[PDB]
Amino acid sequence: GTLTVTNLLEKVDDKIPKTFQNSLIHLGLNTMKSANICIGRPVLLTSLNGKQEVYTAWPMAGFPGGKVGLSEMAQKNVGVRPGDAIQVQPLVGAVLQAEEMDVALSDKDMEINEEELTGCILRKLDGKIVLPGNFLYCTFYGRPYKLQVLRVKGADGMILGGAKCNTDTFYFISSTTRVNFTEQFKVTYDMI
Amino acid sequence: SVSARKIKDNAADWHNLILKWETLNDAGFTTANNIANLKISLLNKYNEELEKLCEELQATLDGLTKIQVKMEKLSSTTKGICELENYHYGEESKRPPLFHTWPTTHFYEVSHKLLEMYRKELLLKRTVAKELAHTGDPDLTLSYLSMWLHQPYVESDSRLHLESMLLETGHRAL
Amino acid sequence: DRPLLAVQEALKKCFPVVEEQQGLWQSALRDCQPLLSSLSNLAEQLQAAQNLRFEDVPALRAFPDLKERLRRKQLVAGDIVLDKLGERLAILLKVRDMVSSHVERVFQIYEQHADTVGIDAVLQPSAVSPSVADMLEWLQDIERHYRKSYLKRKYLLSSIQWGDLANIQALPKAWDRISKDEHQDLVQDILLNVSFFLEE
Repeated sequence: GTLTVTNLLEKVDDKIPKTFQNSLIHLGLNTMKSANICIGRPVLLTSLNGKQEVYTAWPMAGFPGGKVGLSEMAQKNVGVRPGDAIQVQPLVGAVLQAEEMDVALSDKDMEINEEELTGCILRKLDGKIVLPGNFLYCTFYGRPYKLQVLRVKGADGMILGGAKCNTDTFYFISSTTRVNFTEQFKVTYDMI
Repeated sequence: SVSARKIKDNAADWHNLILKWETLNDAGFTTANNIANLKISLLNKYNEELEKLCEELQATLDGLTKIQVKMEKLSSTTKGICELENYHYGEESKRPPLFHTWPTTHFYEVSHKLLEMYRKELLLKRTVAKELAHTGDPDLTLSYLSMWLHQPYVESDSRLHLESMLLETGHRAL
Repeated sequence: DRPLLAVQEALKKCFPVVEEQQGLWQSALRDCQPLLSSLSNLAEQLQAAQNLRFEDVPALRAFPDLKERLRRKQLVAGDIVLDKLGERLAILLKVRDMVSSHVERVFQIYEQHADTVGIDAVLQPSAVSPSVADMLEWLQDIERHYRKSYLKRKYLLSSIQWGDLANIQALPKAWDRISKDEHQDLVQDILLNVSFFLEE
């Protein structure tokens, strides 16, 4: 689980969508056979800089042992070079959906309207387990896009702003999650 | 070699049933588009060829009902073999997996959510075949044909889930 | 007679580059047509979905969240078609940049040697060959035609938005209007004029 980081393989086969190529890391068989990591479930990765990122594994062969294969966009999101170390743990805690997520953005993209941005963010990022301090990606109409994730709200009522354990409850982006954004006549019975 | 062979049969029968669902859905869409073109040629300007086209749409729905019956009995025998292993191995037991990693309750939840999605989609297709031949508003005709084509109760990521069993059985090469 | 042979062998290098990039351009536009027909069909279906109400139609009250699921499947099919159109636009931009760099190479090597070779040698046609001035004018016209066509198609593909659907239904007439508006056979006639100079 403490194997060194290398880049993704050049031999890329076609997966089921075009969308889920970003969150699909690459591994060899003895890593899941040794470190007791189930397949088809998200795993949590801790770097040396204190950043935690959660992704989905896919076990093709033709892979060198003793290494973890990550994409270069995930390496730029974590902030590590090929040759660094990382900690891999399976998620043993229970996960469920969320209710509120707020978006931090710079000034130069305030001209995009909020509703179709919210719809495209919810449609492109579905089933993605979110954490604060991470830079998500989506291709708005062929143009790339970057955004920052602040605090989350839970279904049980607990408030996250820390949660570095695999037993901890994490939250995934689905539909019916409301998104906050950061940087008449009236005739009442009074006024008759 | 007994329960694992049932997983070998179950994943392949899952993939074969998805392929016959796609073939029957293409036949149904061609018959429904011909029905709507005959109805708009009727109204812009009989019962024998309209009754014949409705009857082959009914034969397509009967084939989809047979596929759903085989889906329900496959999920029922998967539930039975998971409960058989849970009764046989006892409560307090750390079971090694039959393949490298996965336990069998994950196969039960995968079969349960696939069964729920295709069971809702079949009911929507029965309502479309009920109401297609009588309506007159053309926006609602385009909406009914789009509900046949785009299948809004079948989600995309469940295909990723089917391929998870294809890396738990081994029909695809690792 | 070294600088005139330098200019002539630069032009001999420059023309079969333009033949390969014209073949790439034609294959990209031939791919671009039926995806626009697919977008027109999907915009028609989405306007027919948004036109009516699902709360008053009989035998649809048992399904209480149908419109969002149907709209989600139509929108993800539209995003696939837009990603394929972006790949075709990347092919067109690579063609434009490589053709313009080779044309500026030809004008650079002409501007270096221009004082030793006079106006009289450039202005002289022959029985197999057109003059050097005609070929430089034709290459400049090829570069301007490629840049204008790329920038018009880029602005047309940047005006696609899901809030308005009439311009999405009127996209393929404007895409045919771009090909109808320009000069009809420009690259083929220039290459047919200079082929007797090239195969000598």
